Amino acid sequence: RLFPLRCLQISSFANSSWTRTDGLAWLGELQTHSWSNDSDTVRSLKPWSQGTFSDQQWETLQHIFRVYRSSFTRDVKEFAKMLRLSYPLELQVSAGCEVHPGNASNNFFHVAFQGKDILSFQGTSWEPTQEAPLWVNLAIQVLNQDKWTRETVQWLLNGTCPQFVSGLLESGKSELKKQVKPKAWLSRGPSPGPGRLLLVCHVSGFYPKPVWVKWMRGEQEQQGTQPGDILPNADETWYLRATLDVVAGEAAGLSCRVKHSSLEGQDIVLYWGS
Amino acid sequence: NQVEQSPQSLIILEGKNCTLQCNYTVSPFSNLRWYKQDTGRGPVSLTIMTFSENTKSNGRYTATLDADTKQSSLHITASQLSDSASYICVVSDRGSTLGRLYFGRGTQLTVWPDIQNPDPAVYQLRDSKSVCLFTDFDSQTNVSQSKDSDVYITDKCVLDMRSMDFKSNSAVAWSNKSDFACANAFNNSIIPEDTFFP
Amino acid sequence: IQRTPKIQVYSRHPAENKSNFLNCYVSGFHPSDIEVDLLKNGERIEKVEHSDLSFSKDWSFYLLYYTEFTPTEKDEYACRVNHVTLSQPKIVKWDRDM
Amino acid sequence: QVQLVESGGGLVQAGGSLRLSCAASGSMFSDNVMGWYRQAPGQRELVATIRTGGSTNYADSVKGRFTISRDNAKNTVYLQMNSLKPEDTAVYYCRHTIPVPSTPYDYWGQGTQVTVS
Amino acid sequence: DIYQTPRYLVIGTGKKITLECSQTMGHDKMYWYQQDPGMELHLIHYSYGVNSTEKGDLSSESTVSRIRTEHFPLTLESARPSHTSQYLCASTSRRGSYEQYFGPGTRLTVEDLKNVFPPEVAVFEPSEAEISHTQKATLVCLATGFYPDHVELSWWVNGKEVHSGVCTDPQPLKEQPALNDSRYALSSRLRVSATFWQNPRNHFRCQVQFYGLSENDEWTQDRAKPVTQIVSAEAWGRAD
Ligand SMILES: CCCCCCCCCCCCCCCCCCCCCCCCCC(=O)N[C@@H](CO[C@H]1O[C@H](CO)[C@H](O)[C@H](O)[C@H]1O)[C@H](O)[C@H](O)CCCCCCCCCCCCCC
Ligand SMILES: *[C@@H]1O[C@H](CO)[C@@H](O[C@@H]2O[C@H](CO)[C@@H](O)[C@H](O)[C@H]2NC(C)=O)[C@H](O)[C@H]1NC(C)=O
Repeated sequence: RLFPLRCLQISSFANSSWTRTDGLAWLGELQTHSWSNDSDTVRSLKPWSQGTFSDQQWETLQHIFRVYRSSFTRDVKEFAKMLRLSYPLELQVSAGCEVHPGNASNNFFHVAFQGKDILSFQGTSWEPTQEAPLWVNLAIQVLNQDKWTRETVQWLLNGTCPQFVSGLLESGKSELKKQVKPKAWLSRGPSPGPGRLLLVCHVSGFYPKPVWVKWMRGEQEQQGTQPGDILPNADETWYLRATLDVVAGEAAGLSCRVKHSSLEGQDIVLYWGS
Repeated sequence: NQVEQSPQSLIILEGKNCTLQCNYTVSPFSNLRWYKQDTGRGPVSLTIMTFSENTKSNGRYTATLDADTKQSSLHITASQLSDSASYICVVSDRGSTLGRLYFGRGTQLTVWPDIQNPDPAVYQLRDSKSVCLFTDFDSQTNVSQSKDSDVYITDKCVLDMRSMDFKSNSAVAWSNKSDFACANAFNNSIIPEDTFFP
Repeated sequence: IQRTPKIQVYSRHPAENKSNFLNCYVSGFHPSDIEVDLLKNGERIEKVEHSDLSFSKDWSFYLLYYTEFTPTEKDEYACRVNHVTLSQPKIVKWDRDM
Repeated sequence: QVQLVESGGGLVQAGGSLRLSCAASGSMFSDNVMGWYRQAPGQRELVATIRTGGSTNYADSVKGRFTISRDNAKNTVYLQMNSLKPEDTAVYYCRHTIPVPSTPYDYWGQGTQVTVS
Repeated sequence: DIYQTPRYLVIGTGKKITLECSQTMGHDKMYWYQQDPGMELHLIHYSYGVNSTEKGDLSSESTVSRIRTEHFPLTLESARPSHTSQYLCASTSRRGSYEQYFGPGTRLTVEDLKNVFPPEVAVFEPSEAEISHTQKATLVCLATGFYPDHVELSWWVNGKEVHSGVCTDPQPLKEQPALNDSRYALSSRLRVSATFWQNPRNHFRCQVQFYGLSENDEWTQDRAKPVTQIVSAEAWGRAD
């Protein structure tokens, strides 16, 4: 029932001459905004993606990032010269806040380098990873020496971040509370051993990500029931496949049980024969 | 340019107060710095104001700042003689150690002494084996230089005798040929008639 | 320090033969630029619609490519990608069953 | 879209004392800063940092002389002007903006006048 | 503090450049600037660290090296007259009050060595007409016939230097208004109370320090080597 805000940032620096920075934002499991290196504005996908903020409470933010986009790039360009970093460069930044019931919450700001995070933001000062290289330490000093930025960030994690979330939940509850009924079926998989076959349980086109699915013999949960990873789709409804290796003679009375919020106890009744 | 400074050149009297302005167009902005370069020496750091810090003072100097209009000024009071140098306006587009520095074209001022009792005169003195001098001039009175390369003429410069609170102008001119007459060595310069010369 | 990716291809509708679209999911690639092409049994599809790339809690990226079609009893589909971790572009053919 | 109410102006004599009003509403923005800027006819000078919630810093010319207060509900702000000086006459503007520069969120009130005799 | 040598220097075109700089505050970042007289400032190079050396907005043929944190000396391979300016090593602290700190600065001048001249000794006893009318006596020192203008004039009274009551001219003046090789000439005044000038026990020395040639530079001409020497002319107090 928790819906964290994940602001995602991707910035690649192949050579000194060329770079691109794009970013987006996830709430819980939904995308609201896209932002290219080509666009001077962040794109509100939903009509309610703007939340409660007026076109000025909104544009104000666009003024910051647009400057922040330009600002961030030179820094790292000169950063690398100070730090002698063999190009190319890949930097990722995960950030946001998550609210607790009532008027309490917590924030975060995790930056990563070449698929390995470097530093975070604790309280009112920059703090590196306990498993971070040293050069990061000298870099930690430099950034802490720009306070207005340090302040500018707390003003966002502390405070302004959560209010906007509240300005979205009231604007997006309808989409938020939406539920989608899955579409399930069965199919044969190639045999993983002699006689013993692989029984596949298919689930597709549902909404709220979290679901529990197990292959069962009426009511007996089958250990061999193995499933893969939940995977997306174009309209935000996901997909999943659960498998099981059993012998043909044991396929009598077997059934795949499907448990998800979209139905409440009217589970997908699929015994072996459909 | 991204930082225009005004005015270029200014001349004021000793003991007066005046102001120095600076206008910048740089985006972004982090801090503003007024510097003072001694003539022929390295400039010195004076005021280092972030954009919150509107005003700041170091001694008889007091600078101001209005970022909303992107405009800086610089107020000094009771101008001393030592204040005479060139002044600069420097902005850093970052707060940490990454900002590019945007210097203004640079202004320069001159604080002249206000002398209450002027007795202009021209003397000639021994050259210990040839040059006449003019001193104690109304600082507002002006000078020109030589018509012909044989004749040499300097410009004004003042002096301070702190032991007895005396501050007086001075000027020198000479040539080598025997035709060097002190009476006419300054004709290119307009001088007052109350000047007495032996 | 370099993770190579993991490809998974699947369809949205269990199709007989019945307009349906298809999805190719890739994740866990440590850098971020990759050349990707969905191939209709030997040939690419220009008209294609993709989404916005992201990464996971381990900062390992992931992305999804989709396209509408009409599947056959005869043709086969696959997902091809050139990455730094691969000298040869690996392909994953779609199973019309599972 | 914001609300502009400035109230509490007037004429006084030397050594007087006054109190000023300011509030905002509509498309507001959680943590923010309000306060005033006086403009001696010539030039707006900071006088009062509000830093909604956050500790604050006055001007040295009014160090301890003047003191502010926060509505803490109606998001309104009150300033207590005490021991006024004659030279302290100027145009006093209320400002509500956030502690990040150059944003379009920098809103300015209609303006209030203060005169000390 | 922050040190860079030497204040003045002169060399021949096409030769290699000695430019030094030192720093005793342990700062990691250092600078170099180029200022032509009467004009603004120009950045040319910088080093964010010990092993960094980078180029500035001005593309130039300089050789910014930094292997040590203290020494940040600039080098230049081949000399050329368009390089004549002033150059200012600079430094900043790794934390707070980024008071960009500057070095003293170095003056640079670079066609032929037969154009160099040491200046004239020159002191001038005052005038009685001034002593009578003003109750004070003015002295003046003069240095002429020299090239280049790398000069440090200093008055000296009774063994000690003095700065109270002096007025050296700000900048020199060419001996020829047209020539580019023109020698220069400057004036320096000094005025004291009469009663002092009378007292014979007072010694007066106008000293001039000339930053001339090196010790190895080949000199062959009719003249003596105009080396870096001190051209001082003195005087004695006189009650007429
Ligand atoms: C979490 C906030 C919540 C916001 C919610 C908005 C939702 C809307 C949809 C969002 C979808 C798009 C999401 C895109 C990803 C968003 C990332 C958010 C990061 C924002 C933090 C920085 C805010 C802008 C601050 C900035 O531009 N700093 C600038 C400007 O600063 C200058 O100008 C300022 C005034 O203009 C100040 O005066 C300052 O003193 C002066 O130096 C400052 O110069 C910074 O140093 C520049 C970089 C900052 C990033 C630091 C990252 C450190 C890690 C990198 C290390 C790499 C080492 C290897 C190379
Ligand atoms: C990302 O966007 C920026 C600006 O939007 C691009 O950089 C500038 O593009 C303009 C186009 O007229 C050039 O004049 C500038 O010289 C560019 N800046 C620099 C520093 O070169 C940038 O190219 C974009 N990135 C990509 C990958 O397209």
